[PDB]
Amino acid sequence: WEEMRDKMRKWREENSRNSEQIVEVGEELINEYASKLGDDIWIIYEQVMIAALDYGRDDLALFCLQELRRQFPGSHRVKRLTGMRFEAMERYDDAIQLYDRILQEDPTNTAARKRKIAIRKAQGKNVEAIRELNEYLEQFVGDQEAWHELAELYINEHDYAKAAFCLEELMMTNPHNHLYCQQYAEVKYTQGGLENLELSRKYFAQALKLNNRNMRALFGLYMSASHIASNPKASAKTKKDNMKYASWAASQINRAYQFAGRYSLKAVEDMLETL
Amino acid sequence: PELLLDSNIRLWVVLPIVIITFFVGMIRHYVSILLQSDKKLTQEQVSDSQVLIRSRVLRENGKYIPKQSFLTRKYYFNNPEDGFFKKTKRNVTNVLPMILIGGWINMTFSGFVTTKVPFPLTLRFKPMLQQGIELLTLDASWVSSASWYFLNVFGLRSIYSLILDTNKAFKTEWEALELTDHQWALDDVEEELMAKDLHFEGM
Amino acid sequence: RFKWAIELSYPVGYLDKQVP
Amino acid sequence: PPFISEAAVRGNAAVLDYCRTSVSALSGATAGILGLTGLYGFIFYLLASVLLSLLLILKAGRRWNKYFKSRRPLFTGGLIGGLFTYVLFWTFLYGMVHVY
Amino acid sequence: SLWKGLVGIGLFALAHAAFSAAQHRSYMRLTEKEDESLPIDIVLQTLLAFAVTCYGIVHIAGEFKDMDATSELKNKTFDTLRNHPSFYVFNHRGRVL
Repeated sequence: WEEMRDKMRKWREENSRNSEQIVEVGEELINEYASKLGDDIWIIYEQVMIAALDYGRDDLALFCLQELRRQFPGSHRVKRLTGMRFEAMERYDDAIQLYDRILQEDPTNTAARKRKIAIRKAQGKNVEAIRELNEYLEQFVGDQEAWHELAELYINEHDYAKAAFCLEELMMTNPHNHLYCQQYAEVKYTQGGLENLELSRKYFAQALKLNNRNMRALFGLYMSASHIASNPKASAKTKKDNMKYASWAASQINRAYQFAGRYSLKAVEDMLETL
Repeated sequence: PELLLDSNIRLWVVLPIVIITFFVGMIRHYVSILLQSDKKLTQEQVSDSQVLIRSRVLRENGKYIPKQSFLTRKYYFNNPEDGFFKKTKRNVTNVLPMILIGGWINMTFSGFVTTKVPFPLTLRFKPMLQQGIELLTLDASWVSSASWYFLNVFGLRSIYSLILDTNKAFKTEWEALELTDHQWALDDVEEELMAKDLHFEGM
Repeated sequence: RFKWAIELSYPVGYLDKQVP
Repeated sequence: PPFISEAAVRGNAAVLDYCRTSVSALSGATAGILGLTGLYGFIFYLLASVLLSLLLILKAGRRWNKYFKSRRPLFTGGLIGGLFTYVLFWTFLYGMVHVY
Repeated sequence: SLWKGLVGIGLFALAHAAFSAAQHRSYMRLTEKEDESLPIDIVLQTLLAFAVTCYGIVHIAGEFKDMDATSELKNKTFDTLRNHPSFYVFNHRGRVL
């Protein structure tokens, strides 16, 4: 039965916001089992509150927040949760006073800045959020979540060149996960330029050697190579090696979809052959 | 094993001191937890440490990225007067509550013998293992209590685990980063990959 | 002939100078 | 391998020490039970330690190098910290069974 | 969790051996023989207790793990990676409901 606890913990660990199941299991486990659980419920309240905000209810929010208040009176985290409550109901300046206060009584506190920025972004404004986030990063380096958010924001502003610099800062450290290299390759391939596609195939490869079961990296390599084999600016040797790259990748994709098939094979073979 | 000893000794002087030392080695841990402090020193130092660590990791594994980028940051760090390192300028507690208690004991449980150690010892160490006795004829395996206490101490170390300047630093980073090779180190992955086959059998 | 070809088009430690 | 988690490492080291510092005590109590004195007791420690290593090898099927890079920790391991404990349990049981 | 019972059985049997041997020792010091060794039975009992207990404690001691990072990345996707919980915002469709 305790499985519910471990599933909640899982969703806490690998952030998996869906805020439909969470609130259910929370309200189930917010009951008498609380006294059974023992000194562990508080995190479950901090986790159910946010998912509830995500579901629209807002009724369970104050119950969880007031439990938190009564246990931890002079806290800071519950203050952040009150700021969240405010900004959901669209009291922005109040929340700003709050965050500036608990930064004023604690300058080396990050969460207040990272909520001020969420507010600045929820208004619609981006360009000032970016410089605020950089002025933050100008002090609190080693904030990987921030680097990834910055990369996403530069992407949605259609500046694909500095997002790559952030991804460099972010896959230099923790260089054992495919996702970062893959997203770097997608950035570059989108950026255009042969000098970049030569990197796109490289990193779509390295991101495959690691996992060796990813699929997006595979199609990425296939498309990068196939497009190299038509750009009339490279010596023959380039094109002849990219042809074999693409053909081998095609064979491997054939293997994969064959495993899958136990009608798709038709369409994928068409895609293969048409070039 | 030639002697016959009172069982009351076992009861009332042996187990007490295989217990006391255990609970004191626990309390020492819990109190050390309750004691340690933690500063809020400054934004400046934390930022400086963070960037120094960025430099460290750069020097360590800055060889999975384009060369020009590595060189660009290396320039932003080393470039004369632009480089970041060229613009910014600025036991006892353990031992003592163990040595103070042996004394209490040897002042309290003094005038008798406690137990035997099954390996023969050297004779010169006798006068300090017994400490009450006036035989000067026994072998030294027959000990007093204090020795049992200290033995317990050393024997229960390993069984709690089972149940539980700025500018110079900057300049040294700069100097150790001057001499550095990119060594891109990704320039055969393509072949290596498409060398035997693709490997996945968990679908 | 690739039918669907698309073309879409200060951070501390970022310069563009092709430094050697 | 090239890329190491460095957390599973300490976990494995811990699940070694949790076997070693226990078996040490156990062998000590055993020796104090079937009372044997001086040299032979020490021999028993070595023998027990050796047997322990073997079991680990049989729990780490096929020497698998994904757990450890080298089998040295299985043989050497934490072997001095095991000594004092063996001594203590030896002494305890001797003083608790044969004297009294 | 049968291995726990196995270990407790080893311990109980070992204690029984210790009791038997203490009382035998008393017999010895009482009949003033002090010449003979221990009966075999006690020895076998204690030794088997020891071996069994080790074989069980190895199992219940825990479980090994790989030291290759990407082993635990095989099952993972952008959806986990992308969320960035410290940058959440709620002015979206869900607030309708």
